[PDB]
Amino acid sequence: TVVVTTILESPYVMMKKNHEMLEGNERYEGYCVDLAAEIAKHCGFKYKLTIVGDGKYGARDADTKIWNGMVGELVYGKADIAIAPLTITLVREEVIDFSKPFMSLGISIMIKKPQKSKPGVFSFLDPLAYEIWMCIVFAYIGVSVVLFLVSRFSPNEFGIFNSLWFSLGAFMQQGCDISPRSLSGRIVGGVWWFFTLIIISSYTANLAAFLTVERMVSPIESAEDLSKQTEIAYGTLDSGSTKEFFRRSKIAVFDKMWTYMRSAEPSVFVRTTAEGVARVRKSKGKYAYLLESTMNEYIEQRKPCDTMKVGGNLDSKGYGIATPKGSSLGTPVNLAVLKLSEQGVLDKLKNKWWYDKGECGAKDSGSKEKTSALSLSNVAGVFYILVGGLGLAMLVALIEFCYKSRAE
Amino acid sequence: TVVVTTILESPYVMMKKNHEMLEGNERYEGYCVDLAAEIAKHCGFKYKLTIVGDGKYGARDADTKIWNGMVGELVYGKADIAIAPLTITLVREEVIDFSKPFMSLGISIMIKKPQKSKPGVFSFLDPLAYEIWMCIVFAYIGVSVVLFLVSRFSPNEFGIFNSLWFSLGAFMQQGCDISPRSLSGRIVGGVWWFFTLIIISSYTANLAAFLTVERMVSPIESAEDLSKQTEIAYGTLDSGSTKEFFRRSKIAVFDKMWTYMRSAEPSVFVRTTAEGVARVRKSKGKYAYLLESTMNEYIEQRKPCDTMKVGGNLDSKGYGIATPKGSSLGTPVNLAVLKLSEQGVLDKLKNKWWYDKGECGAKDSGSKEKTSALSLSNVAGVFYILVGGLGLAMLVALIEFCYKSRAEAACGRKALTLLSSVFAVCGLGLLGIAVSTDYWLYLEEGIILPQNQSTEVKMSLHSGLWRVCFLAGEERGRCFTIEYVMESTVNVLKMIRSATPFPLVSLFFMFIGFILSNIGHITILAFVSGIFFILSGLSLVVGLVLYISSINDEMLNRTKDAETYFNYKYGWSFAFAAISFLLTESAGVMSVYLFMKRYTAE
Amino acid sequence: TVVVTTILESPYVMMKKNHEMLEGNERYEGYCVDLAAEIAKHCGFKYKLTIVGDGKYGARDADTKIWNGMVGELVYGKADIAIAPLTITLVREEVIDFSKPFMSLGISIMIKKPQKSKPGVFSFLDPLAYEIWMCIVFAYIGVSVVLFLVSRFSPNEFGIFNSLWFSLGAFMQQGCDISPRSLSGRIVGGVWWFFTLIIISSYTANLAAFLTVERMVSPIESAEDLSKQTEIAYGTLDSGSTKEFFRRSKIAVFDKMWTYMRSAEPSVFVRTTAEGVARVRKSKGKYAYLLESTMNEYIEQRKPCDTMKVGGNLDSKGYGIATPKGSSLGTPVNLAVLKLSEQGVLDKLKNKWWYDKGECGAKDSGSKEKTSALSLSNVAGVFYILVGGLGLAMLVALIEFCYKSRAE
Amino acid sequence: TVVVTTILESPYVMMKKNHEMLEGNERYEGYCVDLAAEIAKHCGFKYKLTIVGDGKYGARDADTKIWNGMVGELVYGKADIAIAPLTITLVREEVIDFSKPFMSLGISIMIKKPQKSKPGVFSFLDPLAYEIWMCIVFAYIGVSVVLFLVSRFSPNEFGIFNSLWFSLGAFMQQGCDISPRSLSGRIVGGVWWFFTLIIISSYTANLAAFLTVERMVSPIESAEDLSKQTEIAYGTLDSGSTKEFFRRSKIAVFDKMWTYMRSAEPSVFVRTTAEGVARVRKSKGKYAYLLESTMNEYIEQRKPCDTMKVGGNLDSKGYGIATPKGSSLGTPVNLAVLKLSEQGVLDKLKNKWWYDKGECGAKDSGSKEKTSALSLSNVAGVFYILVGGLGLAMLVALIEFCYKSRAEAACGRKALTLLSSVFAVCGLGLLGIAVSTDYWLYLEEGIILPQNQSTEVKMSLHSGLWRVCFLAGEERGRCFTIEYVMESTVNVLKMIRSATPFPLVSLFFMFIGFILSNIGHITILAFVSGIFFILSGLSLVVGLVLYISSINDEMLNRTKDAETYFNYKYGWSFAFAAISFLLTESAGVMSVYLFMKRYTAE
Ligand SMILES: N[C@@H](CCC(=O)O)C(=O)O
Ligand SMILES: N[C@@H](CCC(=O)O)C(=O)O
Repeated sequence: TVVVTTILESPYVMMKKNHEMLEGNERYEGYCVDLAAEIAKHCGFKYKLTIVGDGKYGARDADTKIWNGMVGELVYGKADIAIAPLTITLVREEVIDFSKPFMSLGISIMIKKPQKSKPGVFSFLDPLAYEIWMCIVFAYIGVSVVLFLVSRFSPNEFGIFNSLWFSLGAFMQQGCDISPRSLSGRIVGGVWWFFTLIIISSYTANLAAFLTVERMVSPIESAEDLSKQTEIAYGTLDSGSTKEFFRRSKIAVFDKMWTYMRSAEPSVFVRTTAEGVARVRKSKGKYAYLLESTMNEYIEQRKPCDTMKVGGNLDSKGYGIATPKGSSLGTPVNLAVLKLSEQGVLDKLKNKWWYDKGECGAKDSGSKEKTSALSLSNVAGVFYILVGGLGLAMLVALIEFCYKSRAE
Repeated sequence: TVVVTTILESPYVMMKKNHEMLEGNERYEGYCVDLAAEIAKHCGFKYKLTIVGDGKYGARDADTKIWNGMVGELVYGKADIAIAPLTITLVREEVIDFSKPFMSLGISIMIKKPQKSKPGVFSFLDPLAYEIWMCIVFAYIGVSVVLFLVSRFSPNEFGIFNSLWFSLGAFMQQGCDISPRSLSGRIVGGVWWFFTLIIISSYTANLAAFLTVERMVSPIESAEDLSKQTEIAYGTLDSGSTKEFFRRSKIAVFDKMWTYMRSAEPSVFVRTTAEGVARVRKSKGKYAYLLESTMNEYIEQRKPCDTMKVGGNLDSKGYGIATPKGSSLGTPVNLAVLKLSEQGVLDKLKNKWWYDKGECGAKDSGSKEKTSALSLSNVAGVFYILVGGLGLAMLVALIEFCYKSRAEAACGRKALTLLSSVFAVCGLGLLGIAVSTDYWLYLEEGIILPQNQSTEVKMSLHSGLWRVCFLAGEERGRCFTIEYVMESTVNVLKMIRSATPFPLVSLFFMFIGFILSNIGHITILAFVSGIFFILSGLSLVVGLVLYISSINDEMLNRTKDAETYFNYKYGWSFAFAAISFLLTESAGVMSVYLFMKRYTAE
Repeated sequence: TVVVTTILESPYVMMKKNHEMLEGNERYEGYCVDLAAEIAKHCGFKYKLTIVGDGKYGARDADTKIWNGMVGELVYGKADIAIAPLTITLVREEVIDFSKPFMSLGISIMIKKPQKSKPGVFSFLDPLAYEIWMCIVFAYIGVSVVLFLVSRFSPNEFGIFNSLWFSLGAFMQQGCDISPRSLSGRIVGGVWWFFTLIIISSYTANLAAFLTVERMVSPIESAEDLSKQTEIAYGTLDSGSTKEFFRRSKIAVFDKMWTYMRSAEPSVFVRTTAEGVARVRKSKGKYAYLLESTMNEYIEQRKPCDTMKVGGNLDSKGYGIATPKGSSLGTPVNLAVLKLSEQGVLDKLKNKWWYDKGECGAKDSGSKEKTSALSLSNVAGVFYILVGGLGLAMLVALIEFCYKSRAE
Repeated sequence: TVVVTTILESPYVMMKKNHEMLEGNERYEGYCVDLAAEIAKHCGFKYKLTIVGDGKYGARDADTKIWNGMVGELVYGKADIAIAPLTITLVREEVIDFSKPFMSLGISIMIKKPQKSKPGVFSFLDPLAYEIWMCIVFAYIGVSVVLFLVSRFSPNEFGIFNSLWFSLGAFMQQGCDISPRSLSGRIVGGVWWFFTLIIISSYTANLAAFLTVERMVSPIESAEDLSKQTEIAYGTLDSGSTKEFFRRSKIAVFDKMWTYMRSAEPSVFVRTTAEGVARVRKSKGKYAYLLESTMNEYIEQRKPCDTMKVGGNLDSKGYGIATPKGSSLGTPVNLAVLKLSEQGVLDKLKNKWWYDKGECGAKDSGSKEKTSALSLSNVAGVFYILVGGLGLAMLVALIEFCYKSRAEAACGRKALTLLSSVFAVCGLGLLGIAVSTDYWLYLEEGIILPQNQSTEVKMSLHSGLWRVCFLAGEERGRCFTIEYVMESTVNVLKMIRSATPFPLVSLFFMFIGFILSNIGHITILAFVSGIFFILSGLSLVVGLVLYISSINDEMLNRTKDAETYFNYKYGWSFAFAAISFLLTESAGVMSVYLFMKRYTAE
């Protein structure tokens, strides 16, 4: 009777393992398969699912005007009914009819879900801000300055070269041989002692908080951070909606997109959705793939779990049944679309099929971690400051010999 | 002239600075106001603006269901063309006509922006209690006093200035100058070391306890977190489409929302958006609100800058020009909707009203590098104590320079002999005052009232250890002894009785020690009396620790109910005990000053 | 037509506020009210809900044989049908008939849900076991013993009285004036230094773990811990099942119960279920109340939240509709009971009514806490060891003077 | 004779030590075996025992549904009276007859008992990495070497034995003896203090990180926790009533269980209880099991003592004597069920078989005082290093006593002059060996196989910095240079190139320093050559830190997949570099020994 045109994409149309073994009509399973079983039943018709041989979404060719992938089977009459995840757009509706939307979707960003980021060489000073480290320095100066001035007007081992050394080890938790032996002096060392005792305890407590609780970094989100960050390479699928909708960029943010989307190398587009899944997993911070929302949702729910949806829908779009213009069975479908939507067969099977394939959620966030031993990379910059301090130490040893030899 | 109805909504429909000066259609301003002209210019007509008499979009009840809002205005022929931020839904679709959606939108959560709140200028001392910080100082005094008494015995560099200084560096773990070379001095030096070992580690662990719990605070955003959390109230605008959206939903997390917003109390359904704006502002993040993204974006662009969006857009509806079933001119509108979209005149204006209000100054752009590193305001008071310690040391450096020069250019003895004995009098006097009062402490039990409403004290009283005289408990003036009963305060008053003897032990020794100081004026008389001043003060500290910690026992032992607030405080007789403590600790050393002075005379 | 006998107990039969204002038949609401509306509908009959005037579960009187509370209305014929939360037992079934059970329940223990327990005076040494504190002591001894023996055979400020003082401050993180000046000596101080540096860091890390993560204590559970602990006072309701089922104690654990249950003071029983709710909330560790399971479940789900179910069912029991022996409508109910159970109206309304009244669960466990400042009670015993060390210090000062004065 | 069928189940039906010697009904033993006699004595009959040919209780399929198990045995008249732990349910009720339940029971969870597992004898050093502990020692050496070179210059108590000792106490924060009184000595003393300040605090915070996460581990027990957690697999006995219970359930947490156990792979449904006992024992708590309480209690009373019950009983069924529809003698059974319950003969036996097996020794009674305080086995190795440090110090105390006495009763110089120069040879030799090899490290990438199955190494290789010679990567013997490519290991090999110059800087200085040591044998020749030994060793440590940390970079940079296991290791040329490091650091000081010796000669 009727000819079904569609394409195999998860979770819509999915081949199982044993399609060579047993076919029946169960070569393909999914939400879109059973929704086609609903819409054929409510119309009464019986289907022949024929996925297109070229295997593309498709559009009419630029300057050649030939409908490519599923639009070729739908316009040129070799297929009639189309239960397919295809975008309703203007030039889509211009040549052939569509039904009501399956669901409310839009363009979503797919990034790699990051692992533990690499700390820098100076990541040891992470619990304290630059201002606090700087305020310690001027405090370290001013205390020994005061101790120099306190020891000036009272009868003397406390030179300006000496009082630096006392206040340093007091900050470094080390005891010193010479102690103040004056009331005004011992006030200054005491408040300096009570200073550092807070600070060392403060640095220890914040550092445990970084180790125990971990916060995850999302460098790019909400599509404005995409517009500023131009080290990420955007990706979409061509021969379809995301190509032309950004080719029809009119918002100033989308203009900054499409100028950069044309000026990119080499992945201005890709040609397979599963490739754009694989390419982001190989990209690792350099590249991103914009696509349909519920696809990015679903691939996140299939568990390699290294993916993430950020931001939100950049458009409002809907999946409707494509029918040729002046369809034999369009208005039969149009009523039977309303028969699905009136009680939510569109809702209820989508309730089932979206949670069906397993979940990637708060299951692995809770108790799939152990804190590790500290890497050398955590504490590496301490050694470079150490050996760099060792390198500077030998240099002062040489220039000591020069000014000592000028006692001639 | 065609009738155009609108609702007052920013930036769609605005007022005017010439609010009553100005005339006609020009009297208002806004995005759709220009879009009304865009239909008017493209089709070539004049329009007559009106306002909805209700002030709501559309309501439909289990009723004759005549629509309360802009729908029934347009239904009953009162309106001709409706130009509004109106949601295109199926229930509206069957009764009126929409054009193509000229705007894309979603359900959005608006909350109070979690702001940088006030830190403490003394936030560093928060992991310990101020009771403990007071007891540390009291421990710091007496140990130095005991060590001096141990060291400077009758037949050694450990002066009282040294013993203060040695105990300080031992507490600060910064080493020391010298060590005690006598067994009892090594006894007191050891027990001070085990003291300071715990307390420093006690402070460090609780400081990490503040920080780790703070990072384990997770800002709820995903709307499933909002669904599971009854601490945050969430409500919607009534008579809209958001209210209708959660009504007929088949998402299980939406169903619990609509169930919870059904059974809520008080009514979370708010008549106008501006009050739903306001109820978020009043609750300080206790209450949350659900609305469309575009309004939630625009209020974010305004400059109180205290409202932000969390989570993602729940669905994708649209705003469309509304016409009744049978409008002839709504089809050239459907021409004009497509053409101005293809011309981008929509996007010309939908840019225009939105990027214009950068009057918030992009507070989100410069305040989302949030790291859990400390700020200076976390540790500000430590620098204050530092430089405040410096200026005192500068002041001592000045007054040393004067006083040393004047002395170099017997008279001290009989004055300090008079000073030391009168120090015992004020110590004996302040303990005599403190015991007799019924004002050693404070106690207050009441219930709080939730919504911006003053607290109600159920029962209140001042008390001492002997007698209890109520203040607002039945407004009853019974100076009522504890042996006569009168429910958790009853158990408080019984535990006060356990702290009885150590103040009474204290009073006996000082009266002996003071009267033996006068007989010393009439030697060993002065010598042992200083020990009675110290043995009193040891019973003071044990008396204070029993007093304070047993209150802290029954503090937590109160059944914690959220409405039952609590306050307590110590009284002036508590402060009278501490002042009387220091003088006996000081003048007891001054006996050892005078005894070693008089042993030189002997 | 029919006379309904029952009693008002939450969540079964519950008066609202405005029962004086509006009655209709909605004076009483609950699961048991609507289940009575189900069983009257499936039978066809129409009800008159009459809660008994005495207001008791009841039984026949010991040595007097008069049915007391609801058994009086059911046996003596003034009431016919009984949709009531009443236990099916032998002597219950002996005189009048019952239906199939509403649900599978049993005897459950109701304890107070404890708050933060009071720490002891010696709770500061909680992160380290008694063995570890003891092993430090013998380590503290043996190191100074070795240092005494090391300093013996090598040329001497290290007496046995001295080497205790060095190794102590090294354990107490304090620097000492005299250091070892021999290779075999400096090995011992070095490994002693590396000893304590682990230990102080170990004590700090465990103490933060006690403060950050809190574990809740359940002193009594699983009904064997009830059988050993005899500081808790058990409570049940008399004139009913829990009285006689423990009066029919045959298990050796229940014998230890019922010997103690008879030998108790004063609450051998109480007479109101809500009193047993209130009495445990006033008991605070001294007393417990055994009762029906789904009651203890429900009162836990009503939120004062200071209650807890521990252990499990100590019996298997069921709620059946009481009917007089040779009932007019028993077999009509018996089929209509099966009409409820065949599709789970018994299940589905119990699904609704049990989650209906609000929840007390993981909602307050997660984020309704802040760690407080340390109390003085946390650190009190440090002061008593301190002042007790101060008390012992003065005593050695006196006995020093005695042996000094014997230089005569 | 009446036919009595049973299933083999402890302690209901047991085998015999006279397994083939013994005859008839006596051939087995058990609880119901005695209860079979209790019916037999009370009614007055003989019985004929049989065993079910299937080995299961009862199965009912979408089928002709003839019951596979003890039901269809009793259905088809093969059995007369069934005495078994059989569940009384409605589906069984309509087809056969039950008496009153003689036992009360519930669904129970049996898991592997979470046991006291093995701690580490070196568990203390776990918050840091052994890479770091090696680098701390290497830092501890060279800083002492640098400080000595700084101190003992050409024109002071800081000997090399002191500089080792001063650096130790500074690292242990236990104070020091004296301080450097020269600016470059204060420079090196300061930077060592800032070194040890971080590392100690770094160790303490990560030690708390192990402990807090361990307490945040919550043992899942409530069966809702089990329902949400896919890490623990949970399955039931098939052809029973537990399988039928979750099938027709209207509790939403039960529905997810039955859904999850539907869609599971492999089959969690287990034919016999003893294999369901065993699959828990094999998985080591990865797999869980659902059964009745009474069996779960009895296996707990047995003595492997590794099985415990968590949570509560989900329902309340009963065990009842099963008779077909139409059994005449099942009604005197219903007499005998009531009478022996009223006589407590049931409770006589139901006590008897249960309290008898106290052969576990009540392990639950003495092992549930679990507190998060440390054990000795947590910190055992620290006592080992302590006493192991003592016995070495005792050994030095002996060999000091001999060597000092013999010396007291020029010859040292020319020997140590020979020792010092040959120390440079072995240092130059071991660096010459280490660079040329392709064995500096180890690398291995493979996938693991889940169920007790050996790991599969996908690709493996040994390598150096210059060349890479594979081992099991295609089993290919290419000593393949890194400039020729060949996916994460590719990025490993590129980062190895960044660590190139500092070993090459190292080799140049030692060859200069050694050949200048020989020309010193042919002064300042020996003096500056020691600095070239030290400046080499500084480039060693920077060379090692670049080498180690960049591996740790690409260690974590591997995409963590649960099947992809990983191992890496360093090679002997890595250990050859460390041995060559110490000799040049030692003999460089020995140049300063010999120079100050020869400056005395000069
Ligand atoms: N645009 C919405 C506003 C009210 C709502 O969000 O429910 C409407 O007209 O229905
Ligand atoms: N007593 C149970 C054992 C099997 C099960 O627990 O499902 C029965 O016979 O059905």
